[PDB]
Amino acid sequence: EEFETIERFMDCRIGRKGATGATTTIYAVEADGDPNAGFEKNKEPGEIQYLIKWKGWSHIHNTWETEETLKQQNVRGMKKLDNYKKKDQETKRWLKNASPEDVEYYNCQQELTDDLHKQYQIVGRIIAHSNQKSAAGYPDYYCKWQGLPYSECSWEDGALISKKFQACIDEYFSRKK
Amino acid sequence: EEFETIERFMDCRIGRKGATGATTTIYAVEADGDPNAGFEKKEPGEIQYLIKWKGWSHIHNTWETEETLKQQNVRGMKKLDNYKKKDQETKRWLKNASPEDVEYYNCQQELTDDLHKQYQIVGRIIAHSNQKSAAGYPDYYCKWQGLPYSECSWEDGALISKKFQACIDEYFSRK
Amino acid sequence: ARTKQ
Amino acid sequence: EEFETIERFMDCRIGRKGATGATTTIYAVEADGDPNAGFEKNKEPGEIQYLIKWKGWSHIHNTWETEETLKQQNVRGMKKLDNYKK
Repeated sequence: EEFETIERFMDCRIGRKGATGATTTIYAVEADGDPNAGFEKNKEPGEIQYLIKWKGWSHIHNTWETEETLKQQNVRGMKKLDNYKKKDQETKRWLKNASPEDVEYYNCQQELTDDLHKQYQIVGRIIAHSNQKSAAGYPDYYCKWQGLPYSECSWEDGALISKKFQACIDEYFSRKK
Repeated sequence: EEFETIERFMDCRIGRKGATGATTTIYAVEADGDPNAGFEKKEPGEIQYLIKWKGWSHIHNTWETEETLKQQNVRGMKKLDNYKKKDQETKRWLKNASPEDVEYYNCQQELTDDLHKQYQIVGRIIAHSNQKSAAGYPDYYCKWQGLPYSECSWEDGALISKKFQACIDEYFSRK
Repeated sequence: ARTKQ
Repeated sequence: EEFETIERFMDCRIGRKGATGATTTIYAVEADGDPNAGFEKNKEPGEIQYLIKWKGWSHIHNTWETEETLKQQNVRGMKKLDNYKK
């Protein structure tokens, strides 16, 4: 409690300046547009940003951040930024002069894992709901995440889940509430 | 020296007392037998957890008990409490889970567990060091199956060749 | 439940 | 048409205060949602609760209770409580 904690670095990119924070969650983007929309890194120019999996928040809540925003919000786990950068550099140096095949394998694997990670934000199954309900009549939902074991299930705001997973919600009640 | 620290809880089981620690890594098992082999239920049990360590690749996971953990001063104990109530939460739910929910739960845990085993498999060697083992081996930068390049790690030579020699020989193709 | 408001 | 009786203590937990009784049955939870949904100790008022298997009722009727709830309902088998507390 009392400050957020970096749990894992999921990705890295150069995007528009200021396209970080809450407005970068997949649901914020789906509901209000990607603040990094139409960013042709080609004439802009951007800044180094990192996609963060936060401690205690499901992958649906991942946000893009910079070394600066991280520091600004006094997040814990900053040491992980240093390791990530060093590992990243090591990886670059070791792939410096690498056969086309080596580059081939690398790009392939990175896509496999990139896709895998995207599934972590998709509800595979609703498992239960809350007795309490929001003022708007939404109960929270216990979600099973695609690609992750049941130990990663988490309760999620009903309104949020309904905006994209109304099907899972419907099927949940259909198998008899 | 000083201390190891818990990163993730990969699993838990009821296993032979004393069947924890270094001798429980896949390569320890593979080289000297499994301390929990033929555990019976005719013998005293013990709740054990499969730990992923910060700074070590999955190949190095070991089973541990709440006790061996605290008897080593491991960091991250707080996570143990979360995993615990989490586990009981799913055990309670399991007691009344509809048959079709149980089935789904089982198929999904199968996949999950298989994915996890891949992490201990070398998918390709990316580089090696010049320094050689006190006679014999150089270390290898390994790209693990199922995991992104950000998780590549340097591993003791020999320890890798004892199982992924093929991947090592392949690597050798500057020519 | 909490969201990134 | 008298008192209910505890046949066995099945489980124990720290849960949202008030998350006990009838709304705690497996069928109530499945129909109206779990009253203990997303609870977290020290993040809100919690209580020690015990999962109770009732005499004369299959396990689907089991309910979470507090020493206080057991007492004001006048259930028999309170000795079960004492023993469990150790």
